[PDB]
Amino acid sequence: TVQSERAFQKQPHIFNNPKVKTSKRTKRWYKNAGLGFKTPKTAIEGSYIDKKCPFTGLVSIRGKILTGTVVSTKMHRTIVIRRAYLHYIPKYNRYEKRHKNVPVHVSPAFRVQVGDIVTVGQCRPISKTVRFNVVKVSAA
Amino acid sequence: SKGRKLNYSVQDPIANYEAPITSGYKWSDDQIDEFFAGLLGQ
Amino acid sequence: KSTSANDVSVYQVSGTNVSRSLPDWIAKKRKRQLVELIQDFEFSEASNKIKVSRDGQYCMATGTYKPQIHVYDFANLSLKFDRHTDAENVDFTILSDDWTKSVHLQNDRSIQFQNKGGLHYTTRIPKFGRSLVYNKVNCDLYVGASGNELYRLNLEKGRFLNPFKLDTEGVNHVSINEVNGLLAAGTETNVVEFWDPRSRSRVSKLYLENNIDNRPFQVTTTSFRNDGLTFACGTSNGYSYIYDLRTSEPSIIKDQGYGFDIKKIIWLDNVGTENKIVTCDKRIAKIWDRLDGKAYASMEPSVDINDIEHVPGTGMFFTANESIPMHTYYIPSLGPSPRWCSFLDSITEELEEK
Amino acid sequence: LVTPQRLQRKRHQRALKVRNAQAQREAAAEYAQLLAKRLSE
Amino acid sequence: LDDTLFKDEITTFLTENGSQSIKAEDEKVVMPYVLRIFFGRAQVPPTSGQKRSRKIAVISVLPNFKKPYINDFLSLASERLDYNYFFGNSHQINSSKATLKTIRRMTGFVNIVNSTLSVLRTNFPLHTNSVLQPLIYSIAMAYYVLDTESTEEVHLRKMASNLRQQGLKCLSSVFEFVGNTFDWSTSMEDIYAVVVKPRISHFSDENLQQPSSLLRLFLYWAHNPSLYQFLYYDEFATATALMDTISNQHVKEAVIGPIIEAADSIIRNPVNDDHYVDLVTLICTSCLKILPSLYVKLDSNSISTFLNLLVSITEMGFIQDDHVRSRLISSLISILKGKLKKLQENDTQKILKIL
Amino acid sequence: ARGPKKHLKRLAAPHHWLLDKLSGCYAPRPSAGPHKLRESLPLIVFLRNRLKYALNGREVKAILMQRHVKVDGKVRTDTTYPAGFMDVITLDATNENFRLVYDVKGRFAVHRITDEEASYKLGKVKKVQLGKKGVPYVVTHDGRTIRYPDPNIKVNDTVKIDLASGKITDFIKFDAGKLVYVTGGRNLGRIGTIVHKERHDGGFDLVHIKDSLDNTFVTRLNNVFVIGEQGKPYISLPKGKGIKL
Amino acid sequence: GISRDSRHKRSATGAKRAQFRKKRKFELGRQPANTKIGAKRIHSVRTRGGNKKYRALRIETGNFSWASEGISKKTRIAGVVYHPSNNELVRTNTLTKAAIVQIDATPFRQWFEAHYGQTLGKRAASAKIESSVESQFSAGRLYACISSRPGQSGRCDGYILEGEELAFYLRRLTAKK
RNA sequence: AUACAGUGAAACUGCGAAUGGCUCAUUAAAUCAGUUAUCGUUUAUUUGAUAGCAUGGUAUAACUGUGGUAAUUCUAGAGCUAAUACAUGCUAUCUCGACCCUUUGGAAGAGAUUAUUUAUUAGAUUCUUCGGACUCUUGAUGAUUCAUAAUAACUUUUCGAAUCGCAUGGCCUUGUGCUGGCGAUGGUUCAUUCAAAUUUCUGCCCUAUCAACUUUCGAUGGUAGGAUAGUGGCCUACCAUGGUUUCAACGGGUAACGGGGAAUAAGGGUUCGAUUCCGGAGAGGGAGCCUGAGAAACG
Repeated sequence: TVQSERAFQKQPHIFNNPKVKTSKRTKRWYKNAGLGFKTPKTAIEGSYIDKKCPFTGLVSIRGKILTGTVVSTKMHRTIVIRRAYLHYIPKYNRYEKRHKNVPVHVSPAFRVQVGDIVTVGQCRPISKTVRFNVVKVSAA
Repeated sequence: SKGRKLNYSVQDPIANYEAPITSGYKWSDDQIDEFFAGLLGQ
Repeated sequence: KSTSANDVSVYQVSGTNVSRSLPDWIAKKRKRQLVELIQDFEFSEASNKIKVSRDGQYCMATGTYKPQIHVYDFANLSLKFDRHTDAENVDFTILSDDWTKSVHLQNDRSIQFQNKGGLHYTTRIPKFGRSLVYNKVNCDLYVGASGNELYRLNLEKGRFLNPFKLDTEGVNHVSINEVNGLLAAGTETNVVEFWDPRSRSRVSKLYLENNIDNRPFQVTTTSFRNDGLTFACGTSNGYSYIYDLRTSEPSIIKDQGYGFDIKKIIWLDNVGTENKIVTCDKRIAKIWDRLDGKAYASMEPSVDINDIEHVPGTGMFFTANESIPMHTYYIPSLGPSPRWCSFLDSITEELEEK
Repeated sequence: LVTPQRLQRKRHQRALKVRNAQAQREAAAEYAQLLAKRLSE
Repeated sequence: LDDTLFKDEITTFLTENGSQSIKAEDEKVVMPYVLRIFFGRAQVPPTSGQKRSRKIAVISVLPNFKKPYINDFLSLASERLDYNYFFGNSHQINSSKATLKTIRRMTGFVNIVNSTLSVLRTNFPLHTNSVLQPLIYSIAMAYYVLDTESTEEVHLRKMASNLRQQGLKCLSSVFEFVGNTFDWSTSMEDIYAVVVKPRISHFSDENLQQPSSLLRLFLYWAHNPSLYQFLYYDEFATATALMDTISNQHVKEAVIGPIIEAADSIIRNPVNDDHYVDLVTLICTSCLKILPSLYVKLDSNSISTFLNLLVSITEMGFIQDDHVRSRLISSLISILKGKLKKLQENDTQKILKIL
Repeated sequence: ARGPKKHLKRLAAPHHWLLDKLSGCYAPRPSAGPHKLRESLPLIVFLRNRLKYALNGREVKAILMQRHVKVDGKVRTDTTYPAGFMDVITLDATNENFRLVYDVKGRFAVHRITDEEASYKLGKVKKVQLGKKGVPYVVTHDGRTIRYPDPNIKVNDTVKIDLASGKITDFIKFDAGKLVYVTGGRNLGRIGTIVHKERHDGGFDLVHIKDSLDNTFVTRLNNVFVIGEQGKPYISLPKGKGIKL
Repeated sequence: GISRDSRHKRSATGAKRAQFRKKRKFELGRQPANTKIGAKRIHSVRTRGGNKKYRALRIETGNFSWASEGISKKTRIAGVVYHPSNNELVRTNTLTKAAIVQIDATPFRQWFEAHYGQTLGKRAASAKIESSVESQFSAGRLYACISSRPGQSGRCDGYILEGEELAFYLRRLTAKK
């Protein structure tokens, strides 16, 4: 469904003139994110409208690129990913088993499930808790 | 939701804001009750 | 400072000296680059609503640009003070006789509390606010919201007892009568309900009626008269019914004005008779007598009016509007000037010898 | 009061206007010539 | 008369079918003074962006109401102007007035009429006492100051040249905007005299590098069937001027293309009157002149439509003899030397129809 | 702090000004000007602590008000003018030109120069862009932006400019195997040959440099200032020539 | 005053913060400029930098553009018909970005009649306008969408709803009334 | 020196007064220390680029004189006059160039000729005179709806020198005709500088005689809107229930400002960290406004 809300979901400033009778009647815009990442076919030719999509929305990726594992997918277009690493602790000459859970916006183009390993990039702040946007999923 | 919920919650300052007040009735309600009865229903 | 009608002498003591189509901001810049009675009697953006304090010495008004309140004192004849709030306040009443406590239905779907010492805390209302009235024999702020709810707030409990039910999508005007302490609610679906406190029951429901063009009304005035027995309803076609207390027949049946909605009906206690003010967005305010039901006078400020009040003594009609000066009218034909502008009778002599 | 010094200042201002116009014109013309010879070569 | 509220007070009260609109008899009694104040509000110069925004406001003011307000406005404009010198004489001026004030009045007239033309493209009327008389007065006085005075008054000669060019382009615009609503035969002889004085004499050497308004006007003459009366009024003066432009080889392909468009139109348009046959034989001389062209002089649209001109020549056959058939096989070897990769199979089939 | 700061404590000065600690308590704040702040050298500390031509700030002010000390052909009159890297300071009665250039120890230093080398200047072309009427321009490091450059100039170039008028004399591209100057980093002040140029994605473009005593080290392209070609440095170096022992 | 920061909110680990400092000026929040239909009344504000930001509290005239033909004309406003913020604001006529409005049609009628000669309603291949907007032309009032921010510039410039968005919002209109 | 020119009180005007200085009550990622972004924004000044009427108006301070009053840095009446005050208003070049000509070119003609707000486009990935010719398929990053360019509109709406100092020249129809030196302030845009704003990853004192929490008044996001310089549950309208976890969350104790330091035992590392550097917060109470590039100032 492409019109699931009371506002006409469309990207800004794109205009398909009804004066020409072209076959491809819906014009879609995307962009090459680069950074050693690929623009997937479902993103570049899907029928979804997003602003926080890293490939079709108006948010660029810049800064730090992180890795995580999918824990819970029970919020729209956003997934919390879990960072697992070891801790610098001085007292007893060893590490400590620690973890960090990072809420990350996801585009609906990628297909995701619990436990997938994902690489993400920093993006400009969208909401109170989200700071990152995914750039590549990988199944496991 | 955000502020669209009516829940009967207790408020601190407004309970002692201005209450109580006067019984400024112009009548004794003994005629006004049967006046309600003898309103436009009858 | 002029006169509109011919047989009767009316007086706009403060108002735009330019009549129409030459806008007020360019007019004031032009005339300041090329006599008022109260110091700084203007807002220079707009104004919403007026309620004179019960003492008859404070004039509280709400205006729009950086939405604020002008508190004037008739003793000082200037701003007692000014105070900015967040959003454009729509409905307000001063709870006490002095201005020390004020409540206001605020357009951001909330209720706010203006005070002497400051500003007590805002409280949200679950639906969009339509009309708030203060019951003053049982301490109640009750507000008809957007649609089917009329929420209720007691000043001893602080909680909400129960929202009253009005089975329409709009709550266009609410009033309370204290001579007989009943609740009145008029809705633009040609429906008017009357409610009963101390027992929590609706007692009356009426007032389907059509105009000449067969259109539904929009009742914007649900008031009553000084006796607390006969009521007055008024809607968008310049249409004024004055009903009695318990009959289906209106006592007075009048049509006037235009398709522009009338905004306020108010009573006046003359020396021998009862009179009526209709105020309409036909930029008009007509002054009837109720026995004849006759427009004895009429005032045209040439620019629209959003609210009217009459001073409790005699003579003065405050009017809150969208213009630069909040404007007020003097009527010699009901009584003299009040105790504090006591030279306006001599200014009346001046305009008559002019 | 209108002075010959003021007329001197005014014609000096007009002279500076036409002078900077001429300088911009020569700069644009020489850049066009440079780009033309670079593109032909 | 006020300034800072102008365009919005216009779009409030003076718009018909709006609030506080002026009634019909009130329009009848107050509109002349409205014409005068809007004459001032058009006489305003657009030296700034806000000033030209108010000029675009007045150009949106004019074409809404009706015809007779604007017609009386143009008659008052001509009254500030005059044509009674040139039309109390035949084409003479008794008191020569080449003053900058006079030509400035003419230029302001040109500005206001081209503005109302551009905003009222189709529904504008042509009041005869307000367009032909002052426009030919303007361009005639332009030619008068062109030939009488020397090059000393460079201000006057420069503004005269701009006035003349604006006169050509506004005459072209009004002709292409009305088409054939009415017969111009009242002063058609006089406007054709103004046509035949400079243009057939010196049309090819001057207007050859880029397409001109005069050439577009003569294209419209050939395009619409009623505008042949100049050609049938003289001994084909504009036709031989067109032939001279075609014969000159320094003329650009973008100039010569629309000439052959008009040539296809005038060959396609039949009329059973005098001189039409000698006219189309002069267009056969134009075929003789286009014979070396199209590949050493003259563009996919161009080569397509000129080939269509050859196909139309074949289908109607207004030219038949062995002379034009040898010229046809010469044009055939030329156009078959010409390329085919940028062409369409249907156009090749039309080549086969010619063959 | 509420707004911008406008003073500079003595100990908080950059270390390579060699300002002593026991003269007062403050240090001069360099003006708003062409070059940077934290890596510059003001005229006041130039004419007092560097050249010993004056004793007090009042005498430096009297000198600059007599207008002798031209800078880049133009006359300065203010005391806290922030001279930086590759600058021209022109003393007309002491008959000297000075290229303010770096040394190996990191300290800014003078170089006595005659007019045939004062008349030009090497600037690190840093940011090329376009502007009004579609015209191109190029932004150097010293606040000098040149509209209408030669289109063969790219990002991270070196341009030699006229000083009197302001036209570009010529330009030098960024090729591996040239003579470069290192501006930042730990080992700023050395010259050698750049052997190659690796690239990162969104990171620092690190460069290896071999110096003429044939030793390798690592710098960064943000620090690299291209000076010239093999055996032909376009400016006269100070003695030491990037050989540190 | 109205603060724009976030330290008055709870944290992300189920925790409330403390007051960090007093509200500094560089995070200001002001009154929304809920513009109503009326005679044009705009206020000027001097904001950060030398910025002159204008808040229209009443506006009478808006600019609207045809995207299909590609023109633009200044025109009055009949009034709001739909806004996806709140239906009560649609009722109380709050002119806002991304709202639906009814506009008069006689200036575009004058434009089409002047440029074409064919009166709308009742170069035809260049005159084939949509049937819904031609019915709105014959009625005298067309539909449009407004998306100029009211309280950042004090202007109302939008585009006349053409086929796709016009059809979606006409379906929304018919589902509303 | 018969307009002033030297000297200069007062007053108007411009600029600054948000720098500096002082104390430690608070707060355990709140600031902070390191690192990064601004492809998420704003900046007076500096510096450098950058714009094709022989001069109009008033309205006043300063100042003279009448005053009331008990009076503060109290005012009123009456009489003057200036601006960088305030408000206003004006002034020929390029493209193709036939033709004449060869050098060096003009010469009629056809054409074009600052700031906003919206909408639409572009900016895309073989032959040899072995002596010689082409006879074919913007910049930017890791990327930007980018800079930029264009059209049509649009605006309660703009600067596009009505200034000032020294000297006084060049030409000649010797008119006071027309030019011309050095430099002080102003004005748009862009860059630079100085800053301000939010931010990415890690690092905090003790505690389970403290295992459960936000879920309302947003606590998690999305759709959409207003708010400033800008993203943003910043807040608001609809929907779902999201996240912390003994990997101790949450709050509870520090007479704890933090960072750097200093003393200290020959050693694990321990006590001030008040000092003299960098950051952080603050000066009747509370609320609301003010000017400015810059404040929630301490005025």
